[PDB]
Formats: sequence, C-alpha cells, structure tokens
Amino acid sequence: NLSKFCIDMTAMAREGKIDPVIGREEEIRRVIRILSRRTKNNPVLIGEPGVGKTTIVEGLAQRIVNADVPDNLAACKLLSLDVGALVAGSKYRGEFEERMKGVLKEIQESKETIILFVDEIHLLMGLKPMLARGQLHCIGATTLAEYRKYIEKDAAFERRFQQVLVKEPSITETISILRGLKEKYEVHHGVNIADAAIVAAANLAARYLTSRRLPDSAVDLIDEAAAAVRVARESQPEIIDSLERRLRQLKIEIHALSREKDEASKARLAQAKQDAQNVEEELRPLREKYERERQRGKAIQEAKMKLEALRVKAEDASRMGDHSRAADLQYYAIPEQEAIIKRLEAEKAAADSMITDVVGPDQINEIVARWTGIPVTRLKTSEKEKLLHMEQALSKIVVGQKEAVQSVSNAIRLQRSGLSNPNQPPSFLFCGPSGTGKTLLTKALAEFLFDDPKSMIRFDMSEYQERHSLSRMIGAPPGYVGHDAGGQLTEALRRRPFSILLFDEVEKAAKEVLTVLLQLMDDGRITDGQGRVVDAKNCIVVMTSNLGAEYLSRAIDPTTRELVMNTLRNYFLPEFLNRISSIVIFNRLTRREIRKIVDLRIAEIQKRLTDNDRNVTIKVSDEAKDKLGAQGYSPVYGARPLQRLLEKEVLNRLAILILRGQIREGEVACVELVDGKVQVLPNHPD
Amino acid sequence: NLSKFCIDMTAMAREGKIDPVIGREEEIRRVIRILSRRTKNNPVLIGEPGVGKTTIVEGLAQRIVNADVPDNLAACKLLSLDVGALVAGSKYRGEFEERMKGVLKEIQESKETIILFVDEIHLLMGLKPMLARGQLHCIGATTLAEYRKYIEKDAAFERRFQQVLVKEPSITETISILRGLKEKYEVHHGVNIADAAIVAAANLAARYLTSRRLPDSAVDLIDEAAAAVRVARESQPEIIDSLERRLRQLKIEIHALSREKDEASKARLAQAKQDAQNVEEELRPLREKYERERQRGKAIQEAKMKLEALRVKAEDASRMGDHSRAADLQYYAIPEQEAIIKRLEAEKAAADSMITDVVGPDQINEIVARWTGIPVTRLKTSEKEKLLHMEQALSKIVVGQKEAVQSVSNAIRLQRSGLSNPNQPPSFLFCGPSGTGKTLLTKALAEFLFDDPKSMIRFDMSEYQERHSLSRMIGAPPGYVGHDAGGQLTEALRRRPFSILLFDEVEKAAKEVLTVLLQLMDDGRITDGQGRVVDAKNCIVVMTSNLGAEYLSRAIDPTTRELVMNTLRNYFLPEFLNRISSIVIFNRLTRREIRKIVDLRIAEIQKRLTDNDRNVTIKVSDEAKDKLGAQGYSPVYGARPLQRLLEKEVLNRLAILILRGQIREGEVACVELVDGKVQVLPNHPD
Amino acid sequence: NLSKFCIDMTAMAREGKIDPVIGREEEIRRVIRILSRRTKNNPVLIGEPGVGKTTIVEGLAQRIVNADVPDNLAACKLLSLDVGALVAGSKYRGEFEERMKGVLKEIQESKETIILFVDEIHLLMGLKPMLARGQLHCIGATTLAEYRKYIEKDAAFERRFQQVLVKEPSITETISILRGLKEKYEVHHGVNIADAAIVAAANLAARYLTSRRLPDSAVDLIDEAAAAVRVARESMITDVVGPDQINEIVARWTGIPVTRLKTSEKEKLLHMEQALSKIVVGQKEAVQSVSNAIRLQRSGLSNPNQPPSFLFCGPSGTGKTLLTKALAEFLFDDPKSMIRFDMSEYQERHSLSRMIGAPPGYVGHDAGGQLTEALRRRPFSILLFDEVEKAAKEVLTVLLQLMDDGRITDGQGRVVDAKNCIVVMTSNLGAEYLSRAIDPTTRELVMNTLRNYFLPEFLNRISSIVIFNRLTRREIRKIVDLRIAEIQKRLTDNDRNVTIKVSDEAKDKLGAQGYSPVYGARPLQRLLEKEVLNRLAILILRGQIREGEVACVELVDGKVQVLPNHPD
Repeated sequence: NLSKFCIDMTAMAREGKIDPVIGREEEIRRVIRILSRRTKNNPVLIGEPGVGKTTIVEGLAQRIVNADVPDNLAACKLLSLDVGALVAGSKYRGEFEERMKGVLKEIQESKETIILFVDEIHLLMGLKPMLARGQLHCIGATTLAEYRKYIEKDAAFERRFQQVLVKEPSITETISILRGLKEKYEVHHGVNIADAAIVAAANLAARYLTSRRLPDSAVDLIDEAAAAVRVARESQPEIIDSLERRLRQLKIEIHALSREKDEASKARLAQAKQDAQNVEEELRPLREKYERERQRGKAIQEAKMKLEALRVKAEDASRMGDHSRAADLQYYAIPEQEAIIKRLEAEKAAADSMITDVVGPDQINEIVARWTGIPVTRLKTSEKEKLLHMEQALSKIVVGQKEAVQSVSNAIRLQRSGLSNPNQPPSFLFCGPSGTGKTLLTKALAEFLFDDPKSMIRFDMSEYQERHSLSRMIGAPPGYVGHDAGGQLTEALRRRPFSILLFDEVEKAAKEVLTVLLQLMDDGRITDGQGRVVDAKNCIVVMTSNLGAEYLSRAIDPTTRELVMNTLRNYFLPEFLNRISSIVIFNRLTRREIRKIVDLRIAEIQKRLTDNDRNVTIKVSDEAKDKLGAQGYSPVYGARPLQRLLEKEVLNRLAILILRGQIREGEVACVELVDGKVQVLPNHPD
Repeated sequence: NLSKFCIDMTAMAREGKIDPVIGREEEIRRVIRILSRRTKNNPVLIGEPGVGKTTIVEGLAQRIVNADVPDNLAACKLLSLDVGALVAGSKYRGEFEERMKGVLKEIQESKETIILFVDEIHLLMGLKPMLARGQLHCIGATTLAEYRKYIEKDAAFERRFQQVLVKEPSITETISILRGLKEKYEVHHGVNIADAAIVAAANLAARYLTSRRLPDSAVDLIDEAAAAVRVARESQPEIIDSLERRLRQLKIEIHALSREKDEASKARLAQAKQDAQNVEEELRPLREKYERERQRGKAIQEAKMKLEALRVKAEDASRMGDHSRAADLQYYAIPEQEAIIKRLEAEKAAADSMITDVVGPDQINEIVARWTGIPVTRLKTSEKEKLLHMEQALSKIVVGQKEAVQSVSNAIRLQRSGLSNPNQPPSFLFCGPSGTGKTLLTKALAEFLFDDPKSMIRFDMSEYQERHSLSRMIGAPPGYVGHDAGGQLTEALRRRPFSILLFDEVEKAAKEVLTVLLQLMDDGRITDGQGRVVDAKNCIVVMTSNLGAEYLSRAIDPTTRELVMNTLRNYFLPEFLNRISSIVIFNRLTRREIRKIVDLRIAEIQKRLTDNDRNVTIKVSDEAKDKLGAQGYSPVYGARPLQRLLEKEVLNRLAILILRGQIREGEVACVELVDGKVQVLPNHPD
Repeated sequence: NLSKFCIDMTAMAREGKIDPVIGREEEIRRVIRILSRRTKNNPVLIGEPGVGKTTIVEGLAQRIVNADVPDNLAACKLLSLDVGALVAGSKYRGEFEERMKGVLKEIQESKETIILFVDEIHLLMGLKPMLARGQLHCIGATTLAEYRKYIEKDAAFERRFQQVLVKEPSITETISILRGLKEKYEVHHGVNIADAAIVAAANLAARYLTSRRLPDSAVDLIDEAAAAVRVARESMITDVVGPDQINEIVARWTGIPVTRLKTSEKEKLLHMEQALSKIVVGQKEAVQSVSNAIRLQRSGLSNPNQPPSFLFCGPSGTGKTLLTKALAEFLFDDPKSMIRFDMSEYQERHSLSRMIGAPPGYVGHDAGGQLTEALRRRPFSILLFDEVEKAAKEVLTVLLQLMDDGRITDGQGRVVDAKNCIVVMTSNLGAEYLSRAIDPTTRELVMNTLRNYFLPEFLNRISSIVIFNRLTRREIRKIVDLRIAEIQKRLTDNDRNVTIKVSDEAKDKLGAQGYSPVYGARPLQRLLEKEVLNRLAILILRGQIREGEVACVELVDGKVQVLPNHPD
C-alpha cells in the first residue's frame, strides 16, 4: 500500500500520543454538519497561520474515535497526508500525477470509509479531485489570502465548497488550554508550575511579543521557560562545580608535592589533603542530595509514563469491552501508582542549589525581556499602579495643561476600568499652539502605557485630502492597484495592535477619511477592503488642531472655550464631534513655565555631559536663562525653535572649548552673558 | 556505518584541534535551551557569511566534551555534515536521495543521542527528512535572505524550527577574542605583537575594509602581519634575512667581479666573499637561535596538547573509572617537562646596539595601505588632528564661505563630540549660487575626512518625482525590479559605510522620497523593501538649492536668510527642516577671491606643465586674469564656467605654440591681455 | 606510481630547463605570504590568457631549487597535474573520480611537504577533494569570469582561497623581459639584434595585434625574426635583425607600408592638414581645431584620462563623414576603425540595453556591449554617434559617464577602457540658419539651441565645440574636381583610357544642380556619376570613344552631355 505519504491520525488517536484538545466545540459540530451535508460535504476551514487549525482537525478526530459522533460517520476514519510529501514523490509533475492517481484510487479502492485532511489544501494549485461526488471526502484548511487568490478564482471547484472561519481565542481561552497542557509539559520536563505565572505570561505575550498569534505563542513561551529551568536543575549547582574544579586542582597540588621532597612541599601536601577532605565530605552531602533529587524526579517521570500508558490502554479496553483485565488493571495499578506519586511528593516536600523546581513569573519576565530588551522593571507593574501615578508622572515630563493631563488620565482610567463601551477605545482631538510638547505629550503617554517609541504613528491630513489618498492609505481591495502597497494604517494595526494613533491637519482632511475614522471611533475597528476587520481596542487615537489658538491670550475662562466650541462644531458633524473622549484644548505659555522648560533644557544638556565621563558644570545664570527664554519664544512654535536656538548657542562654544580642552577636566561651564548677548566664558584662553 | 559522510567535530575537540572561543556564551545557552525543548528542538542561526556560526557550533561541542552540558547532552554525539558531498554526488536526486536515507538510516543506528548540526540547510530546499521528530537533531544557520527564501515557505519547517540571529560582534570583543587567538597564532609563528597594535588594526579594518565584516577581517589582518614577519625572515630571523639581502647583493658583487678579467676585480671579489663569510657568521648564531626557539615553542604547545590529552583523559576516565593514570600523568609528567621547557625558554631569552623583529602598528598600516593604497600618514592622523587643522586645509581648496566652513566643522565636532544626538548623522541643506565649488567643497571635505573620492556619491531628484523611482532608489519586494540592484542608498551604505550623500536640487523631490530621507536623518539607518536596516551613523548627507539667487546681491545680511527659510518651509516639513543639523548658506565671489581662484587655476596649469618635461613658467598678466574673470563670471552659473573659459582661451594656444615649434623647453609663457583678448607674446615665431 | 599526471617543475629547475621571466617578485612574495596563511593557505591567481602565470609558479619553483625560499617550504615538492590529463583517461565521471582518488591517495599520503598547482583549476568544479582541510597545499589561476561562476558558489572553497590579480605588464618592463630572453633565443638560433629595434617591435605589438597579449606576443615576434634569419643566413654577411624584418611581419599581419609604421608619429601630427586637404576640403577651422585637440591629447598636457570628443553641426557627407574616415585611416590607419551608431534607433530606453546592456536577465542586454568588445579588440578607435540629442537620456547618460571617465559600466558588469577612443556626435539641428557663405549670431543661435538640449556642461565635457557650413560655389566645384579626378582614376584602373574633360560649365551645372540644402551635394556624387559612368560606358561598349579618345564633359543646352567622338 502507498500509505507512504499518509499519516493515520486515528492510529495516534487510539494510541493517545495526540495532544488532548480543549475548547472550540460548536465549531466541531459545524464541521460535522458540513461533512454530512450532501451538496458540499467539503469542510474548508480558514484561519491565521500557526493557530494549529491542525490541532482542531486532530481534536475532531479524537472526538471521533470515542464513537460519540455522527453514526453515519462514526464508522469512518481520518488521516493526514502532506501534499508537499506527495509532490516530494518526484521532480516533474508528469510522473508525479501517476503517484497522485495512485493516491486517489488507493483510497478509492479502500473498502472502509476513511477521509483525508488535505492540510495547506490550496497547494493543490501548484485538478484530479473532481472525483469528489460523495464517493469521497476531504477537509480544507489554509489562509484567507491564497484562498481568495486561487480558490475564489475557480468557480466549479468552489461552488462545491464552503468557507469556514477561525476566531482567535482570547485570554480566558488561553487560561483553559494552558491549564490543560500544563501537566503534559511538566511531565515532559519533569517540573512544576504555578498558575499566576501562566496567567501573567499569557497576558504578556499577548501584549508585546505579537508578531505571532495566540495561543501557541504563550505555549512556546512556557516551553522555553520550562527548558531554561530544567537546564538549571539538570546542571550541577555552582557550589558543586566550583568544589569539583577546586578538588581537581587540590589533588593536582597533593600529588605534585608528593613528587617533591622538601618540608614546604610536605606541609602544603598535608594542607591540600585536608582541603580535598573538607571539600569532599562537604560535597558528598550536597552531591548526594543532588543525586537523590535526580532519582526522585526520575522515578516521577517513569511513573507518569507507565501511569498514562495504563490509562490509555484501559480506556481502549473500555472502548472495546475487555472488562475483566480492564477493571483489574484499573483498580489495581492506578491506585498503587497514585501511592507511588504521593509518597514521592511527600519525600520531595520533606527534602527541605535546591532550586524550586516550580517556575516563577519573574522567569518569564526575564525571558520576554531578552525577547524585546524592554526593562524588566516596567513589566512587573500590573498596569494599575502606573495608573494611580501616571498623572504627576507625566507632569514630570512636560507641563502647561495639568487639566488636560488629568482629563486624559481619567479617560483611560474609565477605559481600563471597563465602565463604558468595551469596544470603542477612547479617542482624542487636541487644539492649541504647538511647541508645548503636544506631540511629546503623546510620546511620553505611549512610552509610559506601552513603553515604546515605535508605538507612535503619524498622520497629517494634507497628505490625506484626496479621496484616492484615502484609498491608498487604507489600501484597496486586491482587485485594484492598492494591492501592491496596501494600507499602511491597516498594516500598522495588523503588526502592533497595542499601539498609538496620531492624526494631524485634520482640518485639511478629506471628508471621507474623516468619516471612516469616525466609524473606527464608533467601530473600535475598521472593515478593510478585504474583510479582515482588525480590532482597535488596543489603540489610542489623537487628532491635532491649532486654529482657534488665535484666541489664545496669555492668562481658565470658559468664554473662549465656547468660542472654539462653535469654531469646531462648524467644521465637522457634531455627532462625529461627540466621539472624542472629551474636547482637548490648550492655552498660552507664560514665561515662568518657559524658563522651567529652560531648566529642563540645561538638564538634558548635563545629561548629555553624563553620557560620557566628561564632567562639565553648567552654570546658567538666572539672567542667562531669562534672556534665552525671552528671546526664543515663537508666536508660532513656542520653544521648538528656542530649543535648537539654545542648543546651537551653547553647544557651539562648549564643543569649542572641549575640542580645545582649554576648559579642562572637572571644570565649570560658567554659562555667562555679555551685554544682552549670552556668552559662556572659557576658563582660560589657549 | 556510512561514516563516508559522518565527520565528527567532538573528535578534533578531544585533541584541542580547534582553539577556544570567547564571548557568545549566552547564545550557546539559548541554543542549549532550544535543543531541550519539546516543540522544535532544532534552532536556527542568522548572520553574515562564515563569520563563526561554525565557531558557535564547535564551541558548544567544546563545552560538551568538558562536562558542562546536561545529561541529555552528556548523552549526545554531535558532528558536522558532508553537505556539499551529497550536493556533489549526482546532479539528479537519485542516489544521494538513497545515500541520504542510508545515513539518515545510519542515524537511527545510534548508541547515544546522535546530533547532526547542518548549515546551509536551504541547500536541501533550494522535506525528505520529515520522517522522525525526536530521532534527528540539527541546528539551523544561514542568511536572513535564505530564511525568507526557503525557511518561511514550507509551513512544516515553519512549525519545526526557531531562529536565533547573530548580532555583529563589537570592537572590544574583537580585541579580547583576538588576544585569545594571538596566543595560538604567535605559537604558530613565534613572533610577539603589541596588543595596542592589534587594537589599532581592528579599528582600521572596521573603518575601511568593509568588504567583509568584523572581526574575521582583522583576524586575517593579524595573519597578514605574521606573514609579513615570516617573509621579512625566510624561516629565518628577520635581521638575519635583511643581512641575507645584503649577502645576495654581495654575491651580485662576486659575480660582477668574476665577470671582469683583471686582478683588482678578483681582489674585491674576495672582499665580497669575506663579507659573505662575515654575514654568514652572524647569520648562523641567531638563525639557529630562531630554529631552537621555534622548537622550544613546539615543545610548549605539544606539552599543552599532552596536557589537554591527560586532562580530558582524567575526565573520561572518571567517566569510566581510570582517573588515577591520567591523574598521575598530569601530576608529574606535565609540571616537570613544562618547567624544563620553560628553562630552555629562559636560557634562549638570555641568549637575547639592539634590533627588533616583532610586529608593530607600522607594518599593519602598510599592509592596509597596500590593500586600499591609502597613504600611511593619512591613516594615522586620527579624527582629532584634522579637526584642529581642517579649516586650513579646506581653505587650501576653495574659500569664501568661511562661516560655512566653521559651521560644518563644528558639526563634525558635534558628531565626534557625541554631545549631540548620539545617532542622528549630520545634515546640511545647501543654499547659494552654483559655480564656486560647493560640489568641490564637499569633495575635498570628504577626501580630507575619509580620504576617498569614491567616498562621495551624488543624487539629483530630477528622476525622483515618480513612485517607481522611489522604489528603485530603495528597492522593492521580489515581484518587481526594485529587488534587482536594491536601492542606491542601501547598496552604497553597504559598499561604503563612511560616506557623504549629495542630494542636489532637492526642492524638486517627490515628498515621499523626502520622507525616506528624513527617516535616514532620524533613524541612523533605513527600512527597505526587505525591511532590513543598515546603519548610517558613520555617514553624512548633502542637499542643495539655488533659490536665493533672487536675494543674491553682494555688499552678509540676515534679512534675506529668513526669506529663504520660509521659501523652504513652504517646501518641506517644519520639523524636517529642524531635524537637520545646520542650515547652509552661500553667496557670490569677491573679484579679488575670483582672481585668487584664477591664480589657483594657473598654479594647477604650471603643475600640469612640470608634470611633463615642459618647464615653461607663465607670466599671467594682471590684465589677463582681470579680463578672464570679467568674462567668465556667469551670474547664472558662477565661475564653474570660468576655468573652462580660461583653459579654452589660453591653454589651447599654449600647447599649440609649444608643439608646433613656437616654444622650446624652459621658456617663459609671457602671456598678456591685448585688446580684450589675451594673446601670449610669441616667445618664438612659427 | 601515478605521479605521471603532475610534472615536477622543481625537477626541470634542477635540470635548469627553465628560464625565468623577471619582475613581478612582489607578487611572488604575496604568494609566499598566502603559503603562510594558516587560515587559507591556498591562494588563487587571476590574470589573462597569454601571460602564462605558469611563468610565475615556475619562478617560484626557481626560488625553491636554489634553496632561496622560506624553509617551511624547503622540502615542498611543487608539481602540477593537468585537469585534462584526467579528462582523457575517463570512461565516466566515476572513473574520472576513480583516478582522482587514486592520485589523491598518493597525494593524501603525507610523505613529505608537498604543494600542488592546477591550471584552469576552476575546471575541477565543472570538488572531490573538498576533503582538503588545508593539511595540503595547492594553487591555481583562471579568468575572473569562470572563477565567479564556479568557486564563488561554495562557501568552503571560496573562503579557502585568495584572489590575486597578475596585472598588465609595463611596456618598459616588457623590453627588460625581452632583454633577458634575447641571449637565450640567440643561442637557440645563433643571431643578434639591436636592442632598440626590439623596443620598436615591442611598441608595435603594443599598438597592434591586440588579438594577442604582451609580452609572449612580442616573444613570438622575436621568434619570427629568428625564423627569417634561419632562412636567410642558411639559404655581407646578413646575420643580424634590423627593424626591417619586424616591419615585414607587422605588415604581413596588417597589410601596411613600413612607411605608415616607420613614423615616430610626429610628422603626420605636424601635417594632418596636408592629408586632409588631399582628402577633405571645406572646414579648415575644424581641421586645425581637432588637430591641436588630439595634439594636446598626445602632448600629455591634456587630462591623462580624457579621450577626445568633437561636436558636429552641419549636413552629412559634406566631408564630415569623409572626415571621420580620413581621421581613422590616418591616425589609427584603418578604415574599419570607425563604428557608426544611429541614435535615431537609440531614442528608446531599452536602447541602453541594446547598446551597452542591462541586468543580465533581459533580451536587449545581449545586443548591448557593442562598445565593450569594440574597445577590447580595438583600443585605438573612434566612436561615431549621429543626432544624439534624440537618443534616450539614459543613453546619453552612459555615453557621458564613458566620455568623462574614459570608461563606462556595461550590462555585463564591467567598466571597459577607452584611453584611445574618440567621442563623435553628429547632427545639423541648426545648420538651416545658414546660406552659401561667418556670422557668429546664427552660430551663437545654434550654440543656444544646443546647449539648451541638456546640461550645457554635458556639452562642456566635449573637447571642443565645432560647426560646419554650406560650401562655397567655388569650393563646391573644387570637390567636384576632386570627384572627376578619382573618376578619371577609376578609368585608368582598367586599360580603357579616356580623358575626362569636365568643362567648368558642366562643373557649375552639376554642382549647382546636386547642391541641395539637405546634404549639400553628396547625393550629387552619385548623380553626376550616373551622368558620366552611364554615357562613358555606353560609348565604351558601343565603340565610339576609343582609347585615349577625348571625353569632353561639356554642358550642351543646360544638359551636360559628352559629345560622342565617333558616331556608330
């Protein structure tokens, strides 16, 4: 028989080597209905890669072999066969097609109803399975795109098929499947785990390592964690290996002195004999407890092995009816094995590097850290304390609208508390003069709430005032030219959902993209031109304005607030306008805060000084700062100009004397001013 | 036992036949972890060609042989693959399929857990060993390119592997691992090397030999140094070999004197032969000293080899139960023989005005010059001396915009200072009239900085207002031509990391090309059609405009500069014009500096004259240059027409007179403006 | 012992059967260095056919035999199999590989230090001793191309090797190499030669026979000299070799009088106007202009890497085509040295692929490179291009990137040499501004209407700026007289002898007639030819105008007609 390429699922099912599936049953029954459906028997599943749609097929087969299934299909069997393996048969398609017809017939001339799951089904593209008229069955599963690319472009084949979707499970579903496979994996490493670590780890992978999808992601996370900790238990303790290297060098010394004959040699001979003694009679306690734990875990492993083997054999026999041996094996070998395990556990509990075989969340934390280099500190923060401190925290970054800060704070608070629409994320639309750090405000926001620069994006609506600009920016359905670039916005949502959304020049926008953004607000997602309606619940969305700022006199009054109220209600649909978290405003910039910013400026300057060993002592006279500020305020950009202004107007002469070294190590940057012109004074000429 | 293709690494390990390896350890530990995992034991590596990926594998094996790996690995046998051998078997799948299975089968025939690392794994893709998970075990390694080409195609492998890239090592790490090597390398060629020399050498290769990567390159450099040494000797001493050069010259004397048939010739032949005897009597003592000391070195290294032999012998003896034999060997045979070899070393060191024969920075520098041909003095100036004297040398090329010289100089300082943005490369937008040498300015600038014409590249947005042009300028996904040739910027940055980047007439650019350039300004690198990023921190950029010509009317005035600033604000983004390093400004030329650059031209001319045999001085009348300038000042195109003007005007008649016979050598080109046209006074008639 | 396939160079070294070329020592040093490369001992030499880098390895063997080598290499036996020596005894690749193993067994047998060489060593790819860790030593050489084709593929091999470029030998160095060979060959034949004549010969082989390669080509020359001798001396007294015989042979391979070769190339320079006048007439200004330009070229005072270039503005054939011709046949002394190129077909972007090439996987790239093989086979030549302004802008781009640098990339992936080329663009985009008469305005008008067409600096890398005119009626008649002269020549070619008597009346008639504002009267050449050849041959095959009998080419009643001397 040419079962060469085939793999009998039902075999391992009876064998029980297949992993125990969990959850997602209604889908299974849907599959069933599709099978017994006459017109198009074809279950053709679709989902994102890696999710182990495979796992789902196998779980259905598992449910099958228990015979609690469609009767007309209970007598049927399932098996896999890699299409790549079939085309691995030969090099050329011609001789290959002989193998293929062999496949189609070999199953055809099979007097027992058995079905094949054609994984990666689309690869039929590269046909013969027009033989499908009920005499046979298949099972389809592959990604959406290529399905639309080839299957959707074949009527006859497809009018005989029925797309099946795959929802991506959520946190709780992880919790389920992970708690399930916990025992299996712990055995395969002979280890222990606690739950809260699993919970966190799941959430964490969900948050940051997101180039892949739930849930197998957090699974392999568990994997690597357990591997690392199992490597540590498998490895000798640091005291043990140091002891052993020591004693090796100790017997080295002992005998090297046994060669020489002089009183010092014999002295350190006896001394190194005592050394090797001490170390050996100390290690053999620790050495032997290490060995004992090795043996304990060993016995544990093999006991679980025979335990589950008996379990699967007994389940098989019960499915058969071999009652006598089934019952005796069950109520004899299971209980004694339980006793074995419980006395093993008792002795391990009494055993008190002695590492806790149980893993810890901190472990996963370190792992994800080296996965993304992100400071471990920020991770172990539950996203709650930061909330109870974010307000003043970000105040410590920029100042100027305490009220705006605390407002957006309350907004995100009400989001995370879950006291609103749980699907439409909070939305933001600013107004006021640039220079404050509005951008920078959002920036600190992100790197505090997602802890990443790239978490920010940028959108400037002059670039988005043509309807076709909208088209390209959201991408177009594959039937259009936008198929080669797609939607940068959309694709950004894809790659990193937990991120931030900037929008600017919104006054200069096209009305249509304005409306699709309004939808996004009320949608919490966007129906792409392709069908992948990608969530936004992990997003933050900001729009910019500076128009009414012409009202801003240095001074907060409600009067001007209503001024710009109308000044905006005119601009956009008041219903649309009802979709901000709350109206976001600004104000003028009194001198005091500006010179405070100057203090922050000289601060980051001293920071740059600290970046290297160079001690430099910035002495900004009060009046220095005073002139700096009083000069560089921009009625159009505030200190954004003044920033680089002072940057130049110090860094120049600073680096001058630095290159010159005339102001030497440990010296003082006496930041001086000369008659209305700032001039730091060199401690010396050449 | 098809060991025809089995090739063990642990063997050469067991004889120290591969040197130790430094750093990279956390990598190894990660690899171990992955090998332990239950999901996809087989990890994958990504890095630059042959950069020591192999070294990581073999060093892991080294760790193995000396009892640090865990038990599962303590039971591992590991080896490399006759990959190319099976690629070289037969051009059709055929029998190397079958031999491949045989060894694959031969794998199953295993006492302990056999591990087969494989490189180039793409070679099997462009599926056969899809048979047994758990039986076989490899490690993955190739180029990221190959990763996406074949790794990411077969979903099976995609679930069956996990990648671990390889960051490029850094310079200090180079220094360390090179000390390590240095030990064994000198042992191979018995000549000492200044550590600091090696440090230089590494930095040098890093700065210029971008063909390969760090550190292998600088390794080869040290090797070239050892080579230059061993060839300054001839398996000899080096001063002995230079006296052998002198002795070969003495033999030339001997033969050229036997050539002459007289008595004094034979007498001075005997003189040369006595000199030959004396150079021999000094040749010998130090030559046999050299032979003896290299024999002493092999004594040392074979003593260390036996040391490793007995060490690992005591290791696998405690594994078997015979640690006493190798124990005693280490105890007694090792220290005493090592001591007597050290005694031979001390006595030969005692056998040692004065003369040097060990490596120094000089020879390294000379070799790198020979490799690139750059002057040794140019290498050794250091990014410090030029900063103290650049402005001078630059003025030695063109002048007039002294302010801008100063400015760009401070900018380069800032970079080298590091006090500025530690990553943002410098950036300067040229503004002024063409026809002075803005181009020339930047040219000589670079050739003073990196000392390379080709270190400069020029770009003009005239062919960039299109999308496909942006693509070609950066590249594209494979379904395009942008993949072919990639992008000019990225390909250049690769081909030369240190450079300057001209973008002339940028005011005509497509604003999305402007966007990618702005990224370059603010990334330190760039994301491409392949997504990969290449650092430009060690690079700078150039872009020019010529709008201000409106305001161009000589007297430096500020009022115009803000007009220009807004003129370009309306052309680009505000922050874009702020993410720059500094604004650039130009102007017209003073008639005096005009005449000056003309004097420089005629200097070039007389230089070209003394290049050939024509020593014809030129009496360029004041009127000559005055009229030439009055003509050649093109208010449209500066004086970039002027040199051509003057050469067409005079140089032609010059060469004409010189060759037609109107000039004999050594003459004076007494050239004089006569009636609006400069006609040199005929030095000799037709 | 299957050491037959290799050859112990060190043996003939001991037997002294070897004669070292000299120079290139530094390269041999490089070799030694890599022979000390503990990492990749095996280098790879790279050069060109004829240079017989075999020479180089033999010289290394020389430095072996006299014990003048690094002793780490003292006992090394240097032998070299031929890959062909194994292509012969091969009933199949297995048997090929069989003998491979067999010798390699003897080879891998580590008796003493031994080093191998293989010519065309790339051929081993298309290998078996990939087993070679470097415990052994080898060396080889080939062209860059197949090296990149085969050795670039494997990581292992390519890494184990070191690419070394032999480089082109200096002309002065070749004379020194000839010297060292002189006595040897003379012994081989019993002859003597003047060193200076030999130097001449060298320079000649340089200027021609580019098919071959120095210096071994110049050797071949000297061998031919010795041959002529071994004829003569054995057929006062004739015993030595003058330049004469060299000249005989260079002629026998080019068909040119020694006169045109015994030149020193200065008088021709000083008298190009003479020849031109005797060929072309009507643009004396451009004549002297280009003369001084190419002089400056040869003067050395020119830019060392700026080959010439000459603007054309005037009708076609008027002499300018004939000009280009004379330029070739007088400077480089070959008609075919001109390679036309109609830019009218190069107004397309794909014409870049069609001319120089494009990325290798295209259809036009194979047509490309027309300049590449041209220069490789013809260094001393000229590059004609017609109405270039219409040609595609990337075509003009690559043409510029040639003319400035005297070198340009190709679609194949290389930058050819052009240090003996001449740039030629030709059109009459503003010639219609003119009459039969010179006014600088119309001249300056064309100046503008052409400098506009591109970067005027693109025109300002041209060696000059040159126009043409509409010939004067009198010099029109002059070139007419030239024509009728070559026609009477053609008459004298065959024994039928008849006197062309072109009346000044018929002269004016034909001239003015064929004079047209398009090409002047170049088609009139064929027109008047029809007018004469027809009638003269009519009377030739009729028996009217016999030998010597006059051909009064006379204009009768506004229609030129030769009066039939004797009616039928």
